[PDB]
Amino acid sequence: KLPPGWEKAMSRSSGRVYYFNHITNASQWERPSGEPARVRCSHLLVKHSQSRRPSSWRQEKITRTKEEALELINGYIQKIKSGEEDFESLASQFSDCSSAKARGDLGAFSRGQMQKPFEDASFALRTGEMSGPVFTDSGIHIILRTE
Ligand SMILES: OCc1ccc2nsnc2c1
Ligand SMILES: OCc1ccc2nsnc2c1
Repeated sequence: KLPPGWEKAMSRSSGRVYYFNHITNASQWERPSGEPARVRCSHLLVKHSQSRRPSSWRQEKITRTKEEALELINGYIQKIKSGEEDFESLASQFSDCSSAKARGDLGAFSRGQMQKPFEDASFALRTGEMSGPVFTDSGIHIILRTE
């Protein structure tokens, strides 16, 4: 009926239906449109105190909580979806991954090289699509599939 991992849902404030993808954690109002060896993604990582390495080029000692980290991710997603800010601009300034220097880009990759929730989401995104918050041992990700 619907593409991989999508379900119908109802907005709690509106009452109108919307669509949600439990693999990528994306949500939209529109019924989603319509697998390759490799995909190409960029991402924005917000680490927290339980990240595998609680440190980054932005902070020698990352001390925020997972909940605080999720709030930061949600903020960026709002600004990206509203158009006030571009994904590349926010990655470049705020991602705790060193890939921030490259506007968040990671290159292309196959299944089995990335952490699994990141890989599942990356491969479930269509080209040009953004994910919701995705959780890994590194922290909370916003993923943009570019190829
Ligand atoms: O940390 C992994 C990673 C991957 C791609 C990059 N481009 S620039 N810095 C990078 C870092
Ligand atoms: O996965 C580690 C990694 C991968 C690609 C890179 N380009 S430049 N720095 C990098 C680091």
